[PDB]
Amino acid sequence: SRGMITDRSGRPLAVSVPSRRYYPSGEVTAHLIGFTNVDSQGIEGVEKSFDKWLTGQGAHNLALSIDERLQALVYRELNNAVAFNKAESGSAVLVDVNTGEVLAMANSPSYNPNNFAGTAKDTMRNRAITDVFEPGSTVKPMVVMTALQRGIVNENTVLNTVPYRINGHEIKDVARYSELTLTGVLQKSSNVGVSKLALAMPSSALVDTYSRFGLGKATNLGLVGERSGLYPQKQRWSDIERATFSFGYGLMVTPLQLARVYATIGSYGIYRPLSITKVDPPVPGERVFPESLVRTVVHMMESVALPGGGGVKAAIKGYRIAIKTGTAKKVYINKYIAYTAGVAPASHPRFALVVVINDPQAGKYYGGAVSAPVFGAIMGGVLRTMNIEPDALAT
Amino acid sequence: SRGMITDRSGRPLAVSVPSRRYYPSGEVTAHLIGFTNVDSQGIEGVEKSFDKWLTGAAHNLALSIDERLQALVYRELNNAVAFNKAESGSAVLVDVNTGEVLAMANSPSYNPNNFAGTAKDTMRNRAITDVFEPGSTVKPMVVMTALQRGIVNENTVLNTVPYRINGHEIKDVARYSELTLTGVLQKSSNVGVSKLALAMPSSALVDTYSRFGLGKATNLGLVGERSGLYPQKQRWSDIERATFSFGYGLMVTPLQLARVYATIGSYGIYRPLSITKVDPPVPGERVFPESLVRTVVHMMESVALPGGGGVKAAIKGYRIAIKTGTAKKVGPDGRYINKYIAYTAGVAPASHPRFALVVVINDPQAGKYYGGAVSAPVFGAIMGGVLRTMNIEPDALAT
Ligand SMILES: *C(=O)[C@@H](NC(=O)/C(=N\OC1(C(=O)O)CC1)c1csc(N)n1)C(C)(C)NOS(=O)(=O)O
Ligand SMILES: *C(=O)[C@@H](NC(=O)/C(=N\OC1(C(=O)O)CC1)c1csc(N)n1)C(C)(C)NOS(=O)(=O)O
Repeated sequence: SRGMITDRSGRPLAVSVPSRRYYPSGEVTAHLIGFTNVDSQGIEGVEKSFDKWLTGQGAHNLALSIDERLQALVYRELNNAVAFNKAESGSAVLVDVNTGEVLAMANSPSYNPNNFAGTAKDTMRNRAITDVFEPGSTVKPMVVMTALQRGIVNENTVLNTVPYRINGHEIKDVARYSELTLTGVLQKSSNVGVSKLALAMPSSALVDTYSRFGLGKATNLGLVGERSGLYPQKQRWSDIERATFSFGYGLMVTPLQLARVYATIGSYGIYRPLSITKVDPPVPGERVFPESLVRTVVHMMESVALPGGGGVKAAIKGYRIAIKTGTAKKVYINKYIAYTAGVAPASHPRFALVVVINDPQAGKYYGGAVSAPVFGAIMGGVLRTMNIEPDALAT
Repeated sequence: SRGMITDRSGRPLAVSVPSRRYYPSGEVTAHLIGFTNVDSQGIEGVEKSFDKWLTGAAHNLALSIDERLQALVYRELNNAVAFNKAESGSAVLVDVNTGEVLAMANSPSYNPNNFAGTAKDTMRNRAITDVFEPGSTVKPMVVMTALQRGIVNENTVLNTVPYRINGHEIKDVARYSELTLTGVLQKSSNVGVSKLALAMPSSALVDTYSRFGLGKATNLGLVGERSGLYPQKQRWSDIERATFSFGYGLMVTPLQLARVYATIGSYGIYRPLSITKVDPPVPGERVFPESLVRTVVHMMESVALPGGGGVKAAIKGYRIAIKTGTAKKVGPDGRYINKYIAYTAGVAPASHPRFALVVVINDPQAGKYYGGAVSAPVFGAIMGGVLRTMNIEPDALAT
């Protein structure tokens, strides 16, 4: 008599069979759904967080925000990229930018909850809500928004981007560019450009912006192990600290937290609470940042996926996409977190997606190289499955 | 440098990327497709079988597989193996009209994008390397043979009371004093089929099973493909003749069993199997009279209807003609052991079969083991998925 867990259209994701739980999508949705005791008590995932409701104490089924179609194609691309790259793990989160609904939440490696007794404990725990990594360059769109808002730069400002040092600390870019446009700063992911941008604003500037986009804040899905990251509450910020903050050092985020950042970008500055339950719209959320300013930086982000930008391998024929790649050293070692985060379609964003691939060991590790292809594969599938009409005008 | 392997509609299943081999369906199609070594040479599955073709131009290769069908087959099978705590499972789906293998899946699987140290025994393609005794899945051929020889007619009632011959007990799961010929299949009456077999020469059933391809090579060219264990005895004891009629004394691969049921589905037309896309007309050869097979296919519908052992395979809106099976496994000392193979084999839709499906679950250990309890729900979920995906018009008629 246990409540049946379904996706947002009623597709069964956990069901009692005459009694035993059966999970029809098995390892595709294992971390989110969780599993139960022999007492049919929930001990992981939604099975645990909604156990009282599942027991009927509060018909008592549960329709998640998940779309199983999207969950399956997300898992397929993610799991096989983690294998192909000999990575420790990967996480992918897709969010509806209008509603805050988690449309997909996948991790690799996964396990089969229909028979989990032998699975390694660490494999069982979800990584999209418990793993915390430094976000790296995925914060630079928030840097650019801040600098514009504070009028320290203008839409077409050209920045000098030659490298330099703060107190002996060398600030350099992947490739050397004398100068870059504001767009170019994002397009080439210029640590110099962002660092110079940060150095002309108080230390509080970026600390406010990142929080407004939800970094350092709880995700509030109510899932066990859910994690809020570490976020800097330093009273005084050092010049090196002030500069490395503009490209993802000194704070730590879960994949879910990052997905919410990009859902707030996608909505042009409306912060919406995440949900794992199907949401009946509208959801008002909070206007955390001016729409015109976010709108402008979203357009600048399209250059990341065009020739010349670092995430061009995420390009999808027919659709504008506004993305940002990242690469972060793990804690420092010669092992890396490969990031691609983005919204689509860029003309009117519907979906925010983050792809995080942890410790790729197949010879390649740069975000644009490792997870940008996966972003394009996933988001291309999402756009088709959701009948989104193409975005790119023939030229 | 290396051709692409695709499904029958061009979906990529093995692709070279700048280079390295990548498998977009990963573990879903692992056993069939196989993998390459470091120097991009195939060493398992299609990658090896077609290695020369794939690497003069490097040609792409369109399998008969439909990735949509492969995925839903693997989904049901893999979760059923896990749920049942089974050693393994195999599922094969064959196009009744062409012989094309539309899906071929096993569980447990592995990810060919990183086959690091997965057990050798997880990486072999059990659909073609596992041999099990087919048990009651052979029974439709017994009835066909008995009808052809005129020892029974379509409406004969058989005494199915339990009896012992030469010290061996012949008994049904449930006891029934008598059964129609349809009842014999509906209830899977060892008693009934044993009496049909004993009224015929030993060569009768040996010949029929062979005409449906048992004991014959499957000929896919895949590494490790097996042909089974098939009797070549001149002399048969009465007990051997009887147990042969409920599937003792021979061992088949899941693939071989699927060809049997494809041959049932075509109403007696035997067709070579194919894992490459075929240009559609495949005439095959008639091996048994159409009317007789048609008659037994209708009889087989009772297996999925109230009173039949495979009722849990029922699919709303579609007629299906199936046979369940449960066989004692032969242990490592050559004697039967307390472990089982759970079978369900069948064709759909029963009005005009298009698909043959076999589901084989090896050693379920979660409290159930009979084919009707273990494999039949899996057959139903898979085939219902197949019929919908292929846009088959419902055949069920409201009553
Ligand atoms: C943006 O992510 C930015 N990343 C960095 O500066 C970091 N590491 O880069 C190094 C690497 O070899 O990958 C160490 C040089 C970084 C920030 S926080 C953290 N824990 N590690 C660069 C590399 C400029 N662009 O990354 S990209 O994917 O946009 O190309
Ligand atoms: C048909 O498969 C028939 N099965 C048998 O006679 C066999 N074993 O039956 C036993 C069991 O496991 O229940 C051992 C008593 C058999 C044939 S060949 C082989 N190696 N083992 C029945 C009993 C009718 N199967 O039940 S069914 O409803 O699945 O058809």
